Amino acid sequence: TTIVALKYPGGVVMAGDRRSTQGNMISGRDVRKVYITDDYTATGIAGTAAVAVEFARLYAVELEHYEKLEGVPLTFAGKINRLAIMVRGNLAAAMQGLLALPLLAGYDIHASDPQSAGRIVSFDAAGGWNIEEEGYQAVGSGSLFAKSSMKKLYSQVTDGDSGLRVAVEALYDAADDDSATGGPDLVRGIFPTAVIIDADGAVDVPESRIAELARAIIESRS
Amino acid sequence: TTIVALKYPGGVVMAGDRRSTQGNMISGRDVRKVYITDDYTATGIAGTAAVAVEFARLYAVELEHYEKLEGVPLTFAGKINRLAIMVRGNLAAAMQGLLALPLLAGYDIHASDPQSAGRIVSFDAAGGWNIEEEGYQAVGSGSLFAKSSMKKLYSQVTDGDSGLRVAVEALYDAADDDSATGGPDLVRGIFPTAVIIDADGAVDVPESRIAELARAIIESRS
Amino acid sequence: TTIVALKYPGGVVMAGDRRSTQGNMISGRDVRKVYITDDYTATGIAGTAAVAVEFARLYAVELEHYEKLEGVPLTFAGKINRLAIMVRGNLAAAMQGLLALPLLAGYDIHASDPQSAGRIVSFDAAGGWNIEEEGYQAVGSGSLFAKSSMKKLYSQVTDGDSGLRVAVEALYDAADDDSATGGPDLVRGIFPTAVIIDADGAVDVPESRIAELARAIIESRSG
Amino acid sequence: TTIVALKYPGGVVMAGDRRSTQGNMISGRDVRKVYITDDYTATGIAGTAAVAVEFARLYAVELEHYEKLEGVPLTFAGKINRLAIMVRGNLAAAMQGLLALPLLAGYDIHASDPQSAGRIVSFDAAGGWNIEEEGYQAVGSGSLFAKSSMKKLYSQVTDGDSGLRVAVEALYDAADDDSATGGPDLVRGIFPTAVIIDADGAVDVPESRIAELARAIIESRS
Amino acid sequence: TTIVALKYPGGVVMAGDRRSTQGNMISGRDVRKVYITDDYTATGIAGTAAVAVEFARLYAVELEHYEKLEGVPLTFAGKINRLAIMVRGNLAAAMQGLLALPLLAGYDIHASDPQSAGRIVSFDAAGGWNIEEEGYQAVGSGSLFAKSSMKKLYSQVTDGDSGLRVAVEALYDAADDDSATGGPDLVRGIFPTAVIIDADGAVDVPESRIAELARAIIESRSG
Amino acid sequence: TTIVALKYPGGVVMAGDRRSTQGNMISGRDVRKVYITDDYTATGIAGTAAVAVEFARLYAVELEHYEKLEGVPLTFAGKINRLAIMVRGNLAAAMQGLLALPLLAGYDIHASDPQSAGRIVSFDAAGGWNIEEEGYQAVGSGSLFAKSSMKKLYSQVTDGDSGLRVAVEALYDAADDDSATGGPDLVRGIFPTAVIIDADGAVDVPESRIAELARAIIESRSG
Amino acid sequence: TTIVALKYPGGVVMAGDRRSTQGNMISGRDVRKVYITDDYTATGIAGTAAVAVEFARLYAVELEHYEKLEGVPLTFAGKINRLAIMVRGNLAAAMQGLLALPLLAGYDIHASDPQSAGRIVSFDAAGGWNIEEEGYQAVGSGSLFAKSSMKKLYSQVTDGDSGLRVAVEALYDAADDDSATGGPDLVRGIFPTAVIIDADGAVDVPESRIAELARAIIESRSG
Ligand SMILES: Cc1cc(C(=O)N[C@@H](CC(=O)N2CCC[C@@H]2c2ccccc2)C(=O)N[C@@H](C)C(=O)NCc2ccc(F)cc2F)no1
Ligand SMILES: Cc1cc(C(=O)N[C@@H](CC(=O)N2CCC[C@@H]2c2ccccc2)C(=O)N[C@@H](C)C(=O)NCc2ccc(F)cc2F)no1
Ligand SMILES: Cc1cc(C(=O)N[C@@H](CC(=O)N2CCC[C@@H]2c2ccccc2)C(=O)N[C@@H](C)C(=O)NCc2ccc(F)cc2F)no1
Ligand SMILES: Cc1cc(C(=O)N[C@@H](CC(=O)N2CCC[C@@H]2c2ccccc2)C(=O)N[C@@H](C)C(=O)NCc2ccc(F)cc2F)no1
Ligand SMILES: Cc1cc(C(=O)N[C@@H](CC(=O)N2CCC[C@@H]2c2ccccc2)C(=O)N[C@@H](C)C(=O)NCc2ccc(F)cc2F)no1
Ligand SMILES: Cc1cc(C(=O)N[C@@H](CC(=O)N2CCC[C@@H]2c2ccccc2)C(=O)N[C@@H](C)C(=O)NCc2ccc(F)cc2F)no1
Ligand SMILES: Cc1cc(C(=O)N[C@@H](CC(=O)N2CCC[C@@H]2c2ccccc2)C(=O)N[C@@H](C)C(=O)NCc2ccc(F)cc2F)no1
Repeated sequence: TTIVALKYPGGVVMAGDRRSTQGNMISGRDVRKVYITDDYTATGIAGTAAVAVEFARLYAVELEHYEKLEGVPLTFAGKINRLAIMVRGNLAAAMQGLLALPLLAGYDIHASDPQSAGRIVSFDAAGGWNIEEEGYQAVGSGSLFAKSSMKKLYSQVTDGDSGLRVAVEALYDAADDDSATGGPDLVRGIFPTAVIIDADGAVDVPESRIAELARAIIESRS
Repeated sequence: TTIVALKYPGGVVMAGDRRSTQGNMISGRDVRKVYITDDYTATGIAGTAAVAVEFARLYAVELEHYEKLEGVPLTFAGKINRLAIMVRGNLAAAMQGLLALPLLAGYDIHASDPQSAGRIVSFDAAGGWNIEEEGYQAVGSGSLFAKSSMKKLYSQVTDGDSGLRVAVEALYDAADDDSATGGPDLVRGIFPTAVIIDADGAVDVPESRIAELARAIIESRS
Repeated sequence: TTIVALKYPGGVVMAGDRRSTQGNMISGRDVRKVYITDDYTATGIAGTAAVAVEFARLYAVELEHYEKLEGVPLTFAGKINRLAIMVRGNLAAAMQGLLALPLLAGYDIHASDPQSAGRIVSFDAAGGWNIEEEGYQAVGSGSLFAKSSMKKLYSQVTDGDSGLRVAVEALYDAADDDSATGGPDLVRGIFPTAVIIDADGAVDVPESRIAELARAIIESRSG
Repeated sequence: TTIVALKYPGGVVMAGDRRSTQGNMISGRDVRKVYITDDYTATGIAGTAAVAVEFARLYAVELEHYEKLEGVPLTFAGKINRLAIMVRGNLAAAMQGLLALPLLAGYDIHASDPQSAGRIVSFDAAGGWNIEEEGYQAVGSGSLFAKSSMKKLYSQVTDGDSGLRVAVEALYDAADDDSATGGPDLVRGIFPTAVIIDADGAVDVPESRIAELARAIIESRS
Repeated sequence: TTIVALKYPGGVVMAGDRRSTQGNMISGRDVRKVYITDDYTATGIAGTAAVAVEFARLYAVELEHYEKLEGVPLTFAGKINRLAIMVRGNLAAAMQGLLALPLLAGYDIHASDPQSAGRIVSFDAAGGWNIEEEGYQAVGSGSLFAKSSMKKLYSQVTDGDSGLRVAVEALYDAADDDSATGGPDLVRGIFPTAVIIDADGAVDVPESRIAELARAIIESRSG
Repeated sequence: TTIVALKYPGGVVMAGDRRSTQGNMISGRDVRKVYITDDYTATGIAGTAAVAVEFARLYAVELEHYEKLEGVPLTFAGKINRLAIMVRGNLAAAMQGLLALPLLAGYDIHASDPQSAGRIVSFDAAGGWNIEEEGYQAVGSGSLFAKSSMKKLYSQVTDGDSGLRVAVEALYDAADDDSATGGPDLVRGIFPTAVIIDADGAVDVPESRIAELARAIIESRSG
Repeated sequence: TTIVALKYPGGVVMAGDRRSTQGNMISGRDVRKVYITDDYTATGIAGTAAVAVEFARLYAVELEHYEKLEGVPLTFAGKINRLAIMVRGNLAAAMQGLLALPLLAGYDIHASDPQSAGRIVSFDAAGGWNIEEEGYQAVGSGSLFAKSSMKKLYSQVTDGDSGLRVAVEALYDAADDDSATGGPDLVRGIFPTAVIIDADGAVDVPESRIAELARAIIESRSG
C-alpha cells in the first residue's frame, strides 16, 4: 500500500492506491483505502486489511458519536488523540501480525490562518503521533518512494489541481518501485482514489480527473 | 518470476518475465531468465538470482565441455541427468535460502518423429526431474496462474507463432495475479524474453514480435 | 476443498465439492459444504470440517434470530459484517489448526439494479472482507485453479444455465489439479453441490442437473 | 552509508559519504569508501568497515595481478565475475553480521559505442550481479533516498560536471533522510569523495569542486 | 535524543534536541521533547516518542489535578515521587521496548536559599530518582557526551545566559557524536528547545535566542 | 555498595558509602544509603537503588504508623519481623533483578543491660533474619572485605569514637578492594555517612568528624 | 580499562591506567597496559588481560622478526595491517568472551615533515582499523569519557610535555567516571604509565613526572 497526503493553499489532499496482496499474490485491485471520516477529516490506513477497515469505520463512528452527544465536534487535537489511542490499543495484535498504520489529513476550522488550516498527521505502531510541518507525508510499503518523489515535486504545488497531480504522481512512483502498491490500470480503468478538503469540507475527487492526470503522467514518461 | 515452456508441432518455445524483487521492492526491470544453454536446449530458472545465473552459466559450460572432449553432444537424457545432479548438489544451500528451480526446453535431434521431438523437463529442489507429456509447464511464483492459463489456451497452438502467443499470454496472466512476476512495460518498452527451438536449433525471439503480441493481448482485454 | 461463486445477469450461483480428507486419507465423499443460510444467501466454507459446519449453522441461526427479533432481515452489509466478526472470533483457534474460511454469495433485494443485485464476498482468517466486483471468486485449496479457470470461462456466463456450467467446470479443474478437492464420481453418482439465488430466493440445484453438466464436461475433455 | 554511481555522456561518476558508525555512536568522519580499483574502474562498499576495506584492497590486487600475469587486463565481464565471487565467498560471515556490499562503476575500453561505454553494476549478498541500464544506482542505508532523488534529477545530466552535481545532491538527500549517511560538514570542511571515469581513465575528483557543488546545493535549499 | 539540564545562581535551565528516528531513518526534525509541566517545573524525556509524549501530558495533568483539588501545589519532593511512580509503573512495557526515561528541572519556591532553589532530578527505568548535587545532568543516547562536555564547560556558568549557552553547546557536542541526537539545522532554521526557570517561573526560550547561541558556537568551532 | 554496623559500649554505629553505578559507570557520588528509620533504629540497604529507597521510606512509615495507632512503638522483635516480611515480599522481583538487602542497627530501650542494648540484624533475599552476637556485620558487594577488616580491628572499639573509626576504616578497605563501593573523595569533600544510636536516640554523625577520621586513616596508610 | 593516545607537534604520546578487575572486584593495581612494541611504536590494549598481554608480546615479536629477516623495518602501514590481522584472527575467541581491542600509536620515520609524523590508529573486534586525523583517541571501558575530555583539552597540546599532561588528565576523567579504570593512587604511589615517541624513538615516561602531573591535576580540581 501507499497513502499520500499533502497541503496546498487553502486545503489538503490525500490519495491511495487500490492494491491488496497475500504475500506475492494479488488479492484485490479496487480496494478503497482513503476514507472521509468526517466533514473536515480523511483517514488513510496501510497494513492488515481487516484492521485498517475496522479502524476507518470505528474511528468515523467515534467522532460523530462525540458530535451528537455533546452537540459540537471535537477539536482537531482531540481527533489526533482518539486516533492515536486506537492505534495504541492494537499494539499487541500488531506484534502478532495484525498491523495497521493510519495517516490523517484534515482541515481545522478553528485554526488561525485559513490558508494554512490544512493538517497532516502521522502515527506509529505505539500510538505516537506527529503533526507534519513540511507539507506532505506518506505511509505504506511505498511511503519512502512517495516521500522522496514529493520532496522534488512539491514546488509545483500552487492550488488544488497541482496538488492533486503531484499526489497522483507520487503514487505512480511508489507503485513504480514497490510491487505491493498498485499503479494505474488502463485495461480495467482502476485509478488511485483521492479526497480533497478545504473550507467547504472534504469531498471525493471524481475518478475522471484522476484518470486524466494519470494518463498525462504516463504519456509524459514515455 | 514466471518461466513457461510449451511444445508446438516440430518445436518448443520458452519465455520468461523481466522482474527482480527484494521482498516488496522492485530491484530489476530487464532481467533475462531464459538462457540458450546449447544449440538445441534452453533453460529458464526461478529463484535466488545469483543461484539461477550460476546454474545457466555452469550448465552451458558443462554441456559444451562434454561436446569438445568427446567430439559429440550428450544425448538428451544425459543433459537432463547433469542438470538434475547440479540441482541436487545445491539442496543444502537451497534449504538455507538460496533456492533456484530450473525448467528445461529442448529439441531432441535423435527423436524418431520430428513432429514431437520437442522436450520439456521440470525439476524440484531435490534433483527430481520429470519429462512433461501434456504439452506445457511453468516454474516460479506465477507458475500456477500460467499453467491454468495454458490449460485453456493450449488447444490453439498449431505452429510457432500461436505457441509464442499462448506463451506471452500465459506470462501476462501470471503478471496479472502475481506481483513477483512482471507484465509488459509499455512505458519503458520492456517485454518478456523468448527462446524458440526447432530443427534449425535454438534462437532468440526478437523483441518487436513479442511486443506486437503483448499489445494485441492488452488491446483485446480492454 | 474448493468453493466457487459467481454472478450472472440477475442472480448468483455457488457450488462446492464433496471431499473430506485426513491428510492423504479420504474420510468423506458426500460432504455438503454449501449452505442456504437465508432466503437470499448461501455460504460455502473451507477448512476444518467441524468449524465449517458450526460456522454455517450458527450463522444461519444468527440471521434468522435478528430477523425475528426485529421483524425485518438485516441489510446485506449487516450480513457481511456479521460473518466477518464470526471469522475474526475464531482467529485464535485458527492459529492452532481449527481454521475455516467462508465465502458468501447473495442476492440483495434492496439493490438499485435488479440485474446486478448479485453479490460475491470473500474473507480471510483475520476477518477481513471484500465485495468482489469482477463477478467470480473461490476459496479452499483448489481456489487458485478454479479462479484461473473462471478467468477464461467467465465470458460465457450470460444466464443461470451458463453460470452453473462455468461453476461446475471450475470445480472440475480444481479437482483435476488439487487432490483435496474431489471431482465427479460417476461410479457412485455423487456430484458437487450447488445453490442458485435470484429475485425469487435461493434454491438447491438438483443433483441430476449437476450430473448432466459433469457428463458434458467429461465428454468434452474426452473427444 | 550511501554510495551512488551514474552515467553521463562518455563516462561514469561515483561518490560516497564519509560517515562511520558503531550503532548510534559516530566513530568516523572522513572514511574513504570509494576506491579506484584500476585505471578504468572504481568500487564503493557499504557495510562492515573491515570487510569493505578488505574487499577494495584485495579486489584491486587481484585485477592488477591478472594483468601482470597475463600481459592484458581482464574483460569488464571478468572483473564483474571476480567481484561477485569474492562477495559470495563472504556470505557466511555476512550471515554472522559481517555484511558488505559493493557497487561497481567502470568504463569499458572494449565497448563499441564510446558514448555508452559507462558501466554500473550492483551486487547482493549472495554474489548476484546486475548491470544497470537505466543510468544510475546506489547502495547502502541511504540508497533508496538517493535513487529516488536521481530519478527526478537525472534528466539534468549532460556532461561530467552536471553528473557530478547530481551525484553530490543525491548524497545530500541520503544524508538528509538517513542518519547513517553523513552530510557535508562545513565546520570541519569534509565532503563526500568522488571518482570520475572516462576514456582517459579514472581519476579522483578534487575536494574543492565537491565543496563548491555542496555549497551550491546548501544555498539553493535555504 | 539528548536532554540536558543545569543549575545557575538563581535558577535552572533545560534544553533538548529535535530529532526523531526509526532505526537509522530520520522520522522527525522539529520534535518538542521538553515540556513545561507546571509553573515551576520542566520535564524532558528520552525514549519511545509515544511513551514520552504521554508521560509529559499525564504528568502535567496530575500536578495540576492535585493543585486544583487541594488548593495548593505539591511540594517538590511530592512531584519527584509522582514522576518516579509513573516511571516505575511503565517498567514492564519498558522491558518490552516502550522505554522512556525523564529528566526533571525545577525551582522550589519553598527552599531556604532562593539563589540555590534550583533542582535537577534524574531517573532510571525502575523508577529510582536522584537529586543532582553537582549542577548538571543529561538523559538520552547522547547524554554521556553531553555530561562530559558540561564537566569542562560548567565553570563558565554564572547566570542564566551562560547556563543557556553551555546547555546548547552540550547538545551540540551530543549531536556531534550521536547520530540519534539532532544538531542545529541552519538550512531549515530548526534549533533545540529550552525552558528556563527562576523565581518568576518557567518560560520557553524563544527560538531566535537559541539560534543566536547555535550560530556563535558553530562559528567558534569553525575558527 | 558497603554498609557496616558494629556495637560499642552503650550503643551501635552504622555507616555506608556514597557510590551508585550502572554496570561500570559511576552514576552517583553522594548517595545516602543509611536511613534513620526511628528514634532508636537505623537501616542501611544494598542493591537496586529504587528498591532500597522504597524499602527505607516504607519501613519508616510502617514503624511510625504502628506507634501512632497503638500509642506505643513496636518491640525490637516486631521491627525485625516487619523488615523481614517486607524483604520476603520482594523475592520475586529480586529474582528478576530488583534485588535489595537491608541491614538493621538499633538500640533496644527494653533491654536489661544498657551496655549491650545495641542490636545488629542481618537479612537475606528470602526474608531470613539473624541477630548478630559477635558485634559487627556488613552488607553489599564490599561486605566481605569490611567484615574481614573489622575481624582484625574490632578489639580496638571501646567507645563511640573508636567504633566510628573502625567503621570508617572497614568501609575504606571495602572501597579499596570493591569497585562498586566508593572510597572517601577528598577532592569533593564527600565521605561515607554514619548514624549512631545510644540511649538518647539515633543521630546523624556530622560530616566533619568522619572527614577527620578518614584523613587519619589515609595518612596512617601513606607512611 | 582506559588507554589514550594523542598527536603533538613532533611526536605522539600514549597513556594507560593500572587497574584490573574481576566483576566488581579489584584484582590488580599495578598493571602495565602500554607496551613499547618497537623503536617507534607503542600498543595499548583493553579487554581480557591474558589476550591483551599475548597480543602485545606476539605483535612485538612479529615486527622484530620481520625486521631481522629482511634487514629493514616494516612500513607503518604494514604494522597497521599485521595488528589488524591479529585482531580479526581473535574475533571468534572475542565472541566467546576473550575480547581484546588494541590502540596503536607510532612515529612514521618516512613521513614528509617530522612535526606531523605521529600516527594514531584505532581498531575494532572485526579487524577494522582507522588512522585518526583528529589528534587523539582512546579505547576501553572509559574511552568515551576520555575522548570527550580530550575534545576540550586538546587545544592545550603544544609539545610533548603538554601532551603528556592532557593524556594524564584524560585518564583522570576516565577514572572519575568509570569504575573499571583506575585513578592515581597517592597512598601507594601508583600512577598511569606512559610512552612518548619522537624522531629519537619511543621512551618510557618516568613515574615521577607522571606523579607530578597527577598531583597538579588533583590540587587543581580541589583548590
Ligand atoms: C492474519 C491474516 C492476514 C491476512 C491477509 O493478508 N489479508 C489480506 C487481505 C486479503 O487477502 N483478503 C481476501 C479476503 C478479504 C480480504 C480483503 C479485504 C479487503 C481488501 C482486499 C482483501 C491483507 O490484509 N493484505 C495486506 C498486505 C494488504 O494488502 N492491505 C491493503 C489494504 C490497506 C488498507 C485497507 F483499508 C485495505 C487493504 F486491503 N489474512 O489473515
Ligand atoms: C542471500 C541473498 C539473497 C538476496 C536477494 O534477494 N537477491 C535478489 C536480487 C537483487 O536484489 N539484486 C540486486 C543486485 C544483484 C541482484 C540481481 C541479480 C540479477 C538480477 C537482478 C538483481 C533476488 O535474488 N531476488 C529473487 C527473489 C528474484 O527476483 N529472482 C528473479 C531471477 C530469476 C532468475 C534469474 F536468472 C535472475 C533473476 F533476477 N541477496 O542476498
Ligand atoms: C483437531 C482435529 C482435526 C481433525 C480433522 O482433520 N477432521 C477432518 C474431518 C474427518 O475426517 N471426519 C471424520 C468424521 C467427522 C469428520 C467429518 C465431519 C464432516 C464431514 C466429513 C467428515 C477434517 O476436518 N478435514 C478437513 C481437512 C476437510 O476435509 N474439510 C472439508 C470440509 C469443508 C467444509 C465442511 F463444511 C465440511 C468438510 F468436511 N481431527 O481432529
Ligand atoms: C564485529 C564488529 C563490528 C564492528 C563495527 O561495527 N565496526 C564499525 C567501524 C568502527 O567503529 N571502527 C572503529 C575502529 C576501526 C573501525 C573503522 C574502520 C574504518 C573506518 C572507521 C572506523 C563499522 O564497521 N561500522 C559500519 C556500520 C560502518 O560504519 N560502515 C561504513 C563504511 C563503509 C565502507 C568502508 F570502506 C568503511 C566504512 F567505515 N566492530 O566489531
Ligand atoms: C513499537 C513501536 C516503536 C515505534 C517507534 O520507533 N516510533 C518512533 C517515532 C516515529 O518514527 N514516529 C513517526 C510518526 C509518529 C511517531 C512520532 C511521534 C512524535 C514525534 C515524532 C514521531 C520513536 O519512538 N523513535 C524514538 C527512538 C525517538 O525518536 N525518540 C525521540 C523522542 C523523544 C521524546 C519525545 F517526546 C518524542 C520523540 F520523538 N513505533 O512502534
Ligand atoms: C531495571 C533498572 C535498573 C537500574 C539501575 O541500575 N539503577 C542504578 C541507579 C542509577 O543509575 N540511577 C540513575 C538516576 C536514578 C538512579 C539513582 C537512584 C538513587 C541514587 C542514585 C541513582 C542502580 O540501582 N545501581 C545499583 C547497582 C546501585 O548502585 N545501588 C547503590 C544504592 C544502594 C542503596 C540506596 F539507597 C541507593 C543506592 F544508589 N535502572 O533500571
Ligand atoms: C575466561 C576468564 C576471564 C578471566 C578474567 O577475568 N581475567 C581478569 C584478570 C585477573 O583477574 N587476573 C588475576 C591474576 C592474573 C590475571 C591478571 C593478568 C594481568 C594483570 C592482572 C591480572 C581480566 O582480564 N580482567 C579484565 C576485565 C581487566 O581487568 N583488564 C585490564 C587489563 C588490560 C590490559 C592488560 F594488558 C592487562 C589488564 F589487566 N579469567 O578467566
